[PDB]
Amino acid sequence: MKIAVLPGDGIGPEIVNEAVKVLNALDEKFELEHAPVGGAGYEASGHPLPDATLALAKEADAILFGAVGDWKYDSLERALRPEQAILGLRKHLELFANFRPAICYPQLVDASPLKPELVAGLDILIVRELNGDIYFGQPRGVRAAPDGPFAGEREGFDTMRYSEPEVRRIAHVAFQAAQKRAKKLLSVDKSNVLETSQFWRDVMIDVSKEYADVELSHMYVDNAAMQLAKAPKQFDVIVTGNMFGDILSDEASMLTGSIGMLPSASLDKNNKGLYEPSHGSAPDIAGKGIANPLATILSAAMLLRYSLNRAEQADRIERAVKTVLEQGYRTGDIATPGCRQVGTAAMGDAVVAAL
Amino acid sequence: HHHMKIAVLPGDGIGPEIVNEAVKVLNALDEKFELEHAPVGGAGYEASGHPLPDATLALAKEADAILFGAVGDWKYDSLERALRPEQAILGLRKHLELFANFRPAICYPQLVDASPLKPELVAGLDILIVRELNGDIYFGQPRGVRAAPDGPFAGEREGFDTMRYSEPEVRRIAHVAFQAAQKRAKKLLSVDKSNVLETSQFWRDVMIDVSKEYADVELSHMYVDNAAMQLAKAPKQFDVIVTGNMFGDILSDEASMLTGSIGMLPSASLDKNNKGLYEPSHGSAPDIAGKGIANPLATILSAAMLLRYSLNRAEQADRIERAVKTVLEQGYRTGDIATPGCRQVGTAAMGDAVVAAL
Ligand SMILES: [Mg+2]
Ligand SMILES: [Mg+2]
Repeated sequence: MKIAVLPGDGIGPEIVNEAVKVLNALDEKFELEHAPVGGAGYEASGHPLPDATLALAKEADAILFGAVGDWKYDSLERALRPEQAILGLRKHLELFANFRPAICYPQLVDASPLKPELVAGLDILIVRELNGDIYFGQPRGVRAAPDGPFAGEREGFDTMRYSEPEVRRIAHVAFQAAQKRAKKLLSVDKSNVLETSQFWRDVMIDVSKEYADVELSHMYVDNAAMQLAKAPKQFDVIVTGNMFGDILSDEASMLTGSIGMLPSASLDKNNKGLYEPSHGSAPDIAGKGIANPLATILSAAMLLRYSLNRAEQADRIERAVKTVLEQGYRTGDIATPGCRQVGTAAMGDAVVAAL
Repeated sequence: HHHMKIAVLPGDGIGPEIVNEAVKVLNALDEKFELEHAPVGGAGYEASGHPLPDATLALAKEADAILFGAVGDWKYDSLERALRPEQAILGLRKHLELFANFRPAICYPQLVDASPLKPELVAGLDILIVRELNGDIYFGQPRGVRAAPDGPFAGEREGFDTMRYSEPEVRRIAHVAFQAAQKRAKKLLSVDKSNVLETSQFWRDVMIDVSKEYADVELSHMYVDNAAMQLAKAPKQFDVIVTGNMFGDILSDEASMLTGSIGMLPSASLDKNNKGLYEPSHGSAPDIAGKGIANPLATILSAAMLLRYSLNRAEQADRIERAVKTVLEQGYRTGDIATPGCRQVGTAAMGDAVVAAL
């Protein structure tokens, strides 16, 4: 079982080093191999996704990814910027199914901007389509406007599009997730205005015929933004497109109060996945030894459960995280009154000790 | 001896009920205004066979600003689509070139428990979202369903829409938002997805070009995902936010929910000269139409926006806004915002309380 470890930039190495520490403390023998990605990829060989790094990711059974991006690299030309690595891995490896848990941990309820009764016990799952939508749709660019009242003027444009098989495959994923949970699926679109969205909804309804045991509901993205804020525990699984899922997953993450706890998984048709913290880069603390590693460690638990058929090992990691939280360990971002405040490495050590 | 002229378009159902109270508050002020009424919506249909009678449009064009109630009712829902009351909203925006949708997010401390947020995050909120209303993916061509013309799924059934914004479209919404920021705390946040969308990078570049005419306003940028997070975390961090049609729809709705009383919220649609149509954000309520219980506060607050943003009359706007704050302090509530121990009143008695607090 081969894992490609792609730590990235800034806090990425710091946090991934702790996930690797946790993986190495398990009974099982993994083949871990590291490769540069993001700014580190540019520094090593002039591209955020070096050919050799992509090749390693393709060969592996799963990918454990840190975070990319730093101030140092913001000046590079757009195509060589660190963030292009994430997009390239998703595209080249056909990782179309993104899973974003939003969980509020009992020790950390007060961190939420919501009144505590709205978030205590929150555990919902957003499924985000990751390979299509307006984020990739052609054509796109800047042009002279070809028509309308502003014909001839400079105009920026992108094309939103979704084909039948693209909606079908992410629908099935989302229904399968709902079957294993509370058997409730909400599909989010903007079908009262967008043709792409009505098409999405039609396909979702067609797929729903195959899952008579799952209650399908639909909601417009504007109303979903409202309803996540009002009462996020009304939902269980939510499925939506690339763009709307980017916005809603991030909203849901913030409503938990602690984005440093939340992992992300991006999977292909065979459940090979890239597993990463959901939170992204943190240039203000990068390299200072204080970033929360728990999202990244929990992403390694997801990796074991969903790609490497090691659910018992995933269970052990998740139990160890619960235990360290109950023992009072907190990194700076989740510090609570009277806690044992620790940096990244000492947090990792606490998790290992609780395995 | 020159008076400003306000076109008053009450509409249907609750529309006349709430607008009567905004007119009452305007008339209680010291300065005289020329308030001229005209029918719109179903009332326009009853008078002239169209939801936007020619004479109503002419009055709106002639006037310095427009105060609009709400249109729509069950009795008009059987009309053919083009004559339905709600068409008037679209007609006015199109004909008057009202492209900037002003959507305040305000939270009164007396009503803070209706917010899902911890009260310290939201009590006394007063931020402004300026949403481009006329363009974006919501209207862009081409769009529809087709066989995919290219790509890895070529030949498959595919739905599609086109996001597009031209230079004049972004430039005009930038000017309006920058000018709003000057009438507030001189901070403007532009929201886009410029890391991914070509439309958004273009938007950002035009916003920056415009910003060079407003050196006194601090411009910053934020991605729409991040803004969705930050509105939930700490909405008080903002002053004015400007964004496109679609992102503004989502973010303004999110913000409206975070205030907890979507029913108190005023709205406006402005042109390039800051002439605006001012209306409560809520629209029709056929269930309570004519029953004298609708909350007029959003409409009264819309009349305050009218004075501030269209008529260069910020001190009068402040006086109205202070009066609303006062009646809430005094314990007045309409049925929609009733709190334990309150003085519960209908529309007219709420209007009377605001007049008394001026
Ligand atoms: Mg995001
Ligand atoms: Mg909306």
